[PDB]
Amino acid sequence: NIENGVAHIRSTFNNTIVTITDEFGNALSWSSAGALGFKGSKKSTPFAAQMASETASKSAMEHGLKTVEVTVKGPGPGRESAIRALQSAGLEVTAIRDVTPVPHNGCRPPKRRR
Amino acid sequence: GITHIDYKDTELLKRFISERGKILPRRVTGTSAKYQRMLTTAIKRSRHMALLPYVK
Amino acid sequence: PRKGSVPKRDVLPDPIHNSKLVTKLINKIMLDGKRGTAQRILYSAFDLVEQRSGRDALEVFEEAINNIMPVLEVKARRVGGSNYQVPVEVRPERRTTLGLRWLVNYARLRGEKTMEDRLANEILDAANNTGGAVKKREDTHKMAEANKAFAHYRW
RNA sequence: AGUGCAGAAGAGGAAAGUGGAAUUCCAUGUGUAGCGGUGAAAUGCGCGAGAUAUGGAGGAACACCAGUGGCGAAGGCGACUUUCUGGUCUGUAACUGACGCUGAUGUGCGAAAGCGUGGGGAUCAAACAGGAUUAGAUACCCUGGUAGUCCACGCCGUAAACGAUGAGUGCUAAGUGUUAGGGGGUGCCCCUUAGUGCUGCAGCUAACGCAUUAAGCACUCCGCCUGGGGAGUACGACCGCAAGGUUGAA
Repeated sequence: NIENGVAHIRSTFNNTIVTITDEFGNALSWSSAGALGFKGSKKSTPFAAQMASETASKSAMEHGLKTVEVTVKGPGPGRESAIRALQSAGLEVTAIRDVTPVPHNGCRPPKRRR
Repeated sequence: GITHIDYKDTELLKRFISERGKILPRRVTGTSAKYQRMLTTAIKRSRHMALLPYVK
Repeated sequence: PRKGSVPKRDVLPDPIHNSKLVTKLINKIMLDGKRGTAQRILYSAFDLVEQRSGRDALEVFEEAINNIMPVLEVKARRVGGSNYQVPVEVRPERRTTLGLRWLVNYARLRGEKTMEDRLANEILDAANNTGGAVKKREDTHKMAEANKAFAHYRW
């Protein structure tokens, strides 16, 4: 809300955490799939995330963010609806880093539904 | 083809190098298996010092 | 029906009303196949509507179709892996041919004793909105005007 | 033939962890409505966990040279600053002038777990706390949860040691993929003194497969097998920290 924003957005297959912030962690605004009513396999879907960033940009009303230099981390399909629709005031998705969750096979994995 | 390259060098290993700080597969390259093995080895004697990143 | 692509298969002709929509609804309201009976109901019962209801059903026939016909439909169409319905584009043979039966299922609704006058009372409080004929159109059309779904489907 | 051997390979093996996936912990540079959860949700961290990382050393693995490559008899197997280590032998063989083959004496030793130090949590996984189910769930599903998950010392052995291939003598087309390393050599043509995996001539076995690099044909030992169960149940003899073995008429 300082006259600019920086998008530390996230989307685990559930709880697509759309989060346009500032450079430090000074808590600009956040979003969700759990912010606009969708649960039934419309959570991370392109036809259910049409207006997923305006629970952020016009619940700002004083900033209207202007760039990203984004770090699109925590990737999913909700990523795209959380970037292209991050241009509804001039929020100007500008740069990327190609750094998503890429751990190095040191972790231990949770389980597999057949 | 080339002569030796060792842990004196860390960017003469940039010919066959990625953008994250690693090297491309030998199958996609395809040169002197012996010479390319030691040449690439020295860059891993350099991932010791890690002059080339892992991720940014 | 291995193939399809079937049309209306009819050259809608009218008597002395000069219209192409006053002859495709004369068979829909045609109670138990009554040509002349419905012909007399479309020239004496549909002409005296103004005297009873208020306005005539001559050039106001477009307001009894365009101001009631819905767009979004409700047909099951599996896509992706879930189970959500998809609306079909309102085409001329899938919006004006099916959206013109607002006088046969609504003829037995108006509780004004005289059924003949009740059939001519379907033009009143139904030509605009919030009526007894568009009450079932607001519970269908208004159900996917904001909630978008699949756009790269087949229907 | 074995030691001489250039030595030379490949994850043959012993190399602390300087640095890094540094982890669910949290005042935190930063803050609160989410790290996160799903056939079906509660599970589940918020009456001041959060999002990723500013100190972020650490419990630890080389994560990237990593290939089916190849040391070695099968179980295997990954930077090294490298602490060490043999043979293997690829070329002919210097020495000696048979320099002997399967190998029940012995010894034996060989997968996570089962096993030995206390470390024992990075905390996941057993139990499952728990939701939920079409007519039908303590459940493969689900956050979290006490052996174990982080091991330098006693000895082992059941597994599809599914390798279900036991090892001396050559072999009737050789090419072929080629292996560090090479007989003639000099990003140019290669042959086994060689090695592997083979499409597969040729000929056998039994319907099948092997094949110049052979279950086929010829000299081999510990041997088993010689229609099925039941049968390893009376009972049993000897090893033995332990799973236990390892025996044995009906």
